[PDB]
Amino acid sequence: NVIDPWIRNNFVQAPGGEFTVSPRNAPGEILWSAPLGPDLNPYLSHLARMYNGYAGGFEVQVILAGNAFTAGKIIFAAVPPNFPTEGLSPSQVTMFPHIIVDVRQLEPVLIPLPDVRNNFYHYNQSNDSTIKLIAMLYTPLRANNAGEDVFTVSCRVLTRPSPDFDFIFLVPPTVESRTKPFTVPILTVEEMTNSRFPIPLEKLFTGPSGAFVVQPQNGRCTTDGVLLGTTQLSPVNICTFRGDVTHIAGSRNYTMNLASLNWNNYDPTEEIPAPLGTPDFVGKIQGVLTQTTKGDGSTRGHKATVYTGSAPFTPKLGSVQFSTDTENDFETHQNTKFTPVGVIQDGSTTHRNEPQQWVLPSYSGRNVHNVHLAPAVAPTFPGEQLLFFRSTMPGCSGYPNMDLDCLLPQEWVQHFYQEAAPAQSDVALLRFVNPDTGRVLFECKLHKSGYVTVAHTGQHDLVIPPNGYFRFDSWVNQFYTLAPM
Amino acid sequence: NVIDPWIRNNFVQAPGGEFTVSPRNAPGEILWSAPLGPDLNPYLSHLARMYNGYAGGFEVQVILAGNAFTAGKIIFAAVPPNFPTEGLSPSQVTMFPHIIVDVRQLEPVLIPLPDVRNNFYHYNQSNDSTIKLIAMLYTPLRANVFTVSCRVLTRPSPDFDFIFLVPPTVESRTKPFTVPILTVEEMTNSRFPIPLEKLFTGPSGAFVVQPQNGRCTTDGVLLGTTQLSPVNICTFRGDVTHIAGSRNYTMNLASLNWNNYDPTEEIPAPLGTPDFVGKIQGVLTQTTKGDGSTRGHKATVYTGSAPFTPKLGSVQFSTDTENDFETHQNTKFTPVGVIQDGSTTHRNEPQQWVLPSYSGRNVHNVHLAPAVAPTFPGEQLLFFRSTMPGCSGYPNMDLDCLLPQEWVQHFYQEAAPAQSDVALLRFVNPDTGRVLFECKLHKSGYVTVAHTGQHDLVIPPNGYFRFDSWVNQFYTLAPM
Amino acid sequence: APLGPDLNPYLSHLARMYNGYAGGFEVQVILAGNAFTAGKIIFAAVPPNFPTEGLSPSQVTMFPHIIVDVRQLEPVLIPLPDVRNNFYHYNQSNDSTIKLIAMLYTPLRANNAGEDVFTVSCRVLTRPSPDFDFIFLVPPTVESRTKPFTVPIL
Amino acid sequence: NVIDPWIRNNFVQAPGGEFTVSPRNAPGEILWSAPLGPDLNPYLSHLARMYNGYAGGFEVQVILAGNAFTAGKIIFAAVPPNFPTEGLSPSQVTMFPHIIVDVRQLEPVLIPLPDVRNNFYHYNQSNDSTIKLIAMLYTPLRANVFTVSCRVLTRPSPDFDFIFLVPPTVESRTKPFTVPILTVEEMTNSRFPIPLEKLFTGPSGAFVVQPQNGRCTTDGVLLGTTQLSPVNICTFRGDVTHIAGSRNYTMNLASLNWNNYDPTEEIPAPLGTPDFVGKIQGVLTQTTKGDGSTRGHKATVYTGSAPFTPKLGSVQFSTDTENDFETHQNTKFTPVGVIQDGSTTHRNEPQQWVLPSYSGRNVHNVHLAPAVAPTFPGEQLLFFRSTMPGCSGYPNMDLDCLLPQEWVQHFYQEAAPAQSDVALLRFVNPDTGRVLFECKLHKSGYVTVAHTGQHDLVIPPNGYFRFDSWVNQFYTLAPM
Amino acid sequence: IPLPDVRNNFYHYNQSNDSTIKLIAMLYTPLRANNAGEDVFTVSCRVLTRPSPDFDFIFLVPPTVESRTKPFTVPIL
Repeated sequence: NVIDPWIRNNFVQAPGGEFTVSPRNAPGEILWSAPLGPDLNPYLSHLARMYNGYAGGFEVQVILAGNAFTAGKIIFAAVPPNFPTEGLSPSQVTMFPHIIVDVRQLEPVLIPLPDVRNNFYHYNQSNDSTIKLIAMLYTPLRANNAGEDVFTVSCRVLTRPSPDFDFIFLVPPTVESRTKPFTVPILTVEEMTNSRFPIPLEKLFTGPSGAFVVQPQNGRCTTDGVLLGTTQLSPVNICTFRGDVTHIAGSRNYTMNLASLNWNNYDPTEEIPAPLGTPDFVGKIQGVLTQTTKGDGSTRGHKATVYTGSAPFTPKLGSVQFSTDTENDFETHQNTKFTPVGVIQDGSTTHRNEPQQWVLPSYSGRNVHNVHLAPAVAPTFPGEQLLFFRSTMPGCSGYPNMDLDCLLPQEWVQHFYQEAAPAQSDVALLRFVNPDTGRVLFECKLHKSGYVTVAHTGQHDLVIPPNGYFRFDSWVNQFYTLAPM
Repeated sequence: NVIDPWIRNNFVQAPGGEFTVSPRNAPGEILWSAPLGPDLNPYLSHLARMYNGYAGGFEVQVILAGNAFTAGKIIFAAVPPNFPTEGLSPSQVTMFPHIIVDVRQLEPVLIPLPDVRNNFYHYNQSNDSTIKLIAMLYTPLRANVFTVSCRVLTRPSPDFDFIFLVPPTVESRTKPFTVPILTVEEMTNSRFPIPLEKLFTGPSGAFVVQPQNGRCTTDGVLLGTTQLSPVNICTFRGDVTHIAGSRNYTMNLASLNWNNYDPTEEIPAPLGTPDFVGKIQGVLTQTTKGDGSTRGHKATVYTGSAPFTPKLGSVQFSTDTENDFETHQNTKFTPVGVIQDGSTTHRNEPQQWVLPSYSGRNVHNVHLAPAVAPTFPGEQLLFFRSTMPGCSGYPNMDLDCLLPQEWVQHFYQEAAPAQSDVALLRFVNPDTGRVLFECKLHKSGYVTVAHTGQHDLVIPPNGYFRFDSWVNQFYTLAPM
Repeated sequence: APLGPDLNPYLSHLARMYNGYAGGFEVQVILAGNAFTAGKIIFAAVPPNFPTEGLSPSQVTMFPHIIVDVRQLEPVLIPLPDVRNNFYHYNQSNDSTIKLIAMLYTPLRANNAGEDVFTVSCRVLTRPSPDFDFIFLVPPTVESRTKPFTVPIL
Repeated sequence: NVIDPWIRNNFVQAPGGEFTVSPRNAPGEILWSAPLGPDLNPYLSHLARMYNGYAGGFEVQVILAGNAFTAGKIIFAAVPPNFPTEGLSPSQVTMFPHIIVDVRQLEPVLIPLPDVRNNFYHYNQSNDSTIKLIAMLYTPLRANVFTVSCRVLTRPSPDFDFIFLVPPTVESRTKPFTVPILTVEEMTNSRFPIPLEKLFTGPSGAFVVQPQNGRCTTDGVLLGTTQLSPVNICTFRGDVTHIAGSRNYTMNLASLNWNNYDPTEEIPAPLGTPDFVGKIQGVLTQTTKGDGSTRGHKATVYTGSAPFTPKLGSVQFSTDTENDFETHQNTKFTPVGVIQDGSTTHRNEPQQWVLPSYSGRNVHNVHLAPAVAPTFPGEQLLFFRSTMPGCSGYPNMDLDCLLPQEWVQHFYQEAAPAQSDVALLRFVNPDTGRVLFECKLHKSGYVTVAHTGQHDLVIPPNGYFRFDSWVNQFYTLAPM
Repeated sequence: IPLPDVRNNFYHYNQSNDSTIKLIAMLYTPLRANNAGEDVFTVSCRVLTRPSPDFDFIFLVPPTVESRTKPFTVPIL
């Protein structure tokens, strides 16, 4: 009545019906499901969305492709939809309407699919609907040949409208624009950099969330790209210092009005805990302080030391002390720049003590507490353990606390800023598929709040294949339990 | 062969059916354009997405709404498609097929629309119609506030049908070349881990421009000494050897992961080495492999030195100490700022346009990514101006790189093969929403602009870059 | 392949002496394959200006088409529905109707101990349709031939 | 499409068709409830087992039997399904669709039962009907012993039929989690072969609870140092080595079958070793490998000693003799009773919450089954209180284990994967037929109870445990 | 305004929450009323409904219109 005959007298590839079989497969187990309905044909989908009324049945053709060596007989059938199908014996699937196909059948065959004749105008959108489709292997598939994983049989499904098909009601259609697919970068963790210090990461870590009070301020942003914490985007701006030193006339120290990445003067009047790229934990770190003369550009370099637990360290106010190996070389009010590389253990007897990563620094000095805190993290679904990024800073003089566990990868932040994706539910599902094996080694549990955890117990330096990408899949709920590794 | 009869017999409203007709409008001027065709009846438009061509006509209708207090006349007509309608009197409009209307009418009114059944297949991807509908203020309608409104109603002809069954358009799309939305102040140098401060243009004849850090394909194959992590550029990891009395350290190189480096690969160097001759005060850094006692002391590297041989596997570092860094430890050179400890020359180093000694001065750097120049003449290249730090002396700190380091990783995630040679990328400042400059980004992986001389490109640091399409290799920019 | 009267040598030589032209065709096809290699193949039709670059094999369902298994020993025939917008084509125009598409549906796991083995040959056959004709008569052309631009092979 | 006509035309008796109507019954009270549907006509009920849904109605009939000496009135009616019928006057009953009957009637009487043909599929697994039939004592029927009886007769509607063909329900059932019907006085400790004497609750913060004997999956994979045979816990089998003058014996360990133990496996220890630091007087026992002359002498083991290294393969035993047990014989430590030969501390040992030295004090116990605690808060764990013997001294003999050793083997024979996390297990004393306490058994393999403080759970020793179903992870017990 | 059209033909409780699609009064264009007056002609919006022609009742109960329990009043301190 209303459809052109090239649809009503043909077949069409499934939108998603794609499944293989294997000698590693076993009889009785499920293979492939589908809810039957008008959603199974792309042509009927697009020529259905513009309509509302709905009636009729379908027909399903099927086709395989198999060699002559592998022997197997296969089975599809129909089922009422609420029926629990978990560990059904293959022999009892006799009683449903069904057909058997041999695997070496070279020619396409068609499912019967008897109509219930309780049509009475379905509401054209309801997932609570009629028959589901079942894919199942009847026979053990002895499949004996000298090849390896060999003759993995492909399978396709075709649909067709029934002759008693129709639509009933007319309506202007919808526009339906589309969102972001929640892509993540596919690097190795050892390739991505630390987000609380400008160093590449080394390995993935997990451990109990009750062990430390975990709230840093570098590496804090939304899951859709609005600037939070003391976090900025350029990773070299983390923990560096730039500004105009004024000579304390006696010591190796200077008072420096802080400058930006591009030497813009620091504003103390923003809704921030600290300047962008401030060291967000107490430590002693020996990098190097440099200064470019504003007249000619005489590059000087002297190894410095910063003290994030010191009282003259005042980033929000606009002066931080630096103790270089030289006393007053860095001239008056020039472009003076500290770049850190590694932490030393000097001036302190304690060994493996600094930096102290789970305390907060003196941003406005020891006078005013750090304002505008991007909050701390703890697992809402209990028992699980937070995901750290353990690495090792360089150590020159002494034995410092080189264990650096950051919370975020820095490249992920710019990735998500270009994403700017609104979530579909709370907690995401990311897999470590090693593409050498094409298989998962571990999973995670990534909240929309901006932190991630796993249901694995104890401390674990996660040793991964360095060729490994990461595979986001889907959206989990707040109640899913991961499996331990 | 058949569509819905309810679609065919009755009319429907159109997305152009709206009018704000005031006396404050100027008389004799165009106030609505729309290409006629399938793109006007909406339920028909979605139903006609899937079908790829036309045979038939349409009938349109007009419905008006005003008061009995004003008096205006209004025209509708049809044109040739490519006909310029801009310089055009409202007088001469009526020579086209047309119908005038008053301001005070009740019934709907159709238009003739004279037909030649082309019986050809007006392809839906193309942008060409029979006509463009028009309206023009014929009598200027003064009265004594009020504004008049009019709408457009429509259906197809009875002798209209379709052609073919086609799958939905754009089901699969080639990576659409998502340019990052960043600014060059946010992006970093590809020859050193430093954020880019300015953007520079100039001649390629002034230098020999062939670096090796910042070289990759547009679809993601590892080229040059360019690698992924920005901090691995110009840092070193290996195993130093103690010189007996001097401040030097020859270092048997290793990987990022301190793996045993293989000199027998098809590579120019270890991935991350500097691609220029230079003297730089950095900090060599070492920790004990037993407990983890960190130590870092000011070191100087010389990439124009003969013991600097990364492709062979040794590299010289002149430190402030002489024997602090033990042999075969986690010894790691961290650069700090380029010095000018050579004579009194101003801005002599780093020699960014000469090549360093990867295999030493005996065997040249192998497997080299080639040089570039504006092959399309009349244009100048796009350099990314930097200025490296320094503690003592004034060396030539102006570092001009060619790519953003994050763009390499981003386009690796793209891994996109191109659709022509030259792309259309536009620096849009979203504060303005206006293009300061466009460019000619080539599918080899470099970019050129038709601007004259030396210019540090002063741009708003909130501005992003907006890629548009794929241009042929025969377009010249207008100069700024 | 661009479909047309150019696909048959007999129809080519018995067409060049004519000018008027109408009708459709039919296409038979035949393969030749052993029993070890498993694969299912697909031909279809397309409107000619359509860009066919990276099409998913599954969406080729929607065109008129047929599936053939690779171990099919017997010849089969393409449907090829006529557009019924004939109206006397000008008998020379390359801007013309349906192109032909060759595509593999299945991954062809093809596992055997031979090397590059059972490389399947394929042939295409044509046939005039029953509603075929010519319309106009003309003295033919001589059409002598040029050099094939051979080079030495040293 | 068709059923038996003899089923359709005539009536049938129902399993609810019985009544004991006395004047001794209270007037205005409910005396029969039954959900209406397919579950009432018996031959129809079995025939309707296989079919999965309904479309139609029923007709019911009533048949009464009493004397002409009493005078009573009786009501039947229909309700909403979820409607509470408890607080309900017999007066207001009649507002529902209903029919009253006398006490003195002969003919059968049908009920209206007003219908809305739902044309939906009332799933047979679900528990929901249209109504619940009811009866109520309307007039209290005094006379001058006698009791009145009434029965229910039934058939379906003529416009009733079925839907679908389905296989018999519950053909295949997942292991139904058969809890053993034992008592904890009958079950034994999982950390020592001793029968459990009491059941204990308390905080997990008082200790660190992570043993290794008594750890397995709920579906039967070998975990911890837990093994199968209960007597192999805390006994030893290997090859002793003579210390020259002391009472000690370092024993190169073997299996249960004296097989060569492999220290290179993915195991914490040999399966059956103690998982606590302790000093215990036992009896090392040896026989000759030539004739079979048995000898057994009192020995003392120290699982907090450094030569106790089962994962390495040596273990120290301090015997009453010095050289009686020959090297590389069938030498076997049989524990007898834990002593307190350490200072004067009261209840110091066995240190049941610390871990012993499997690989010595150099390498920790590997492949460890983790610790537990009530992750669902507000609850306390379930400890199995024991008291080990002793010959000299008073050590801390209170042994709290977490599983029954026979339950591990029984659930290995189950090998059952779970259906939710938390199960519903109830200690029913069949002397009472009443639950003293329930619990929250988690599919990891441990159990918790919402009870406060320290309590030795005084229970009848004839009581068994009754598993019910699978609860979600969000239920809190009421306290005892 | 038309809404989603569904039905559950057994019933819907009607003595419960039984919550369904709530109401949206949403401002599209800020409706400036360019004139000499300030906030003049306050634009009223009424709702004046009637049931759909398929709508109907099936079951009837005694009214019991009286009251709920304690409505969980709170101090306003």
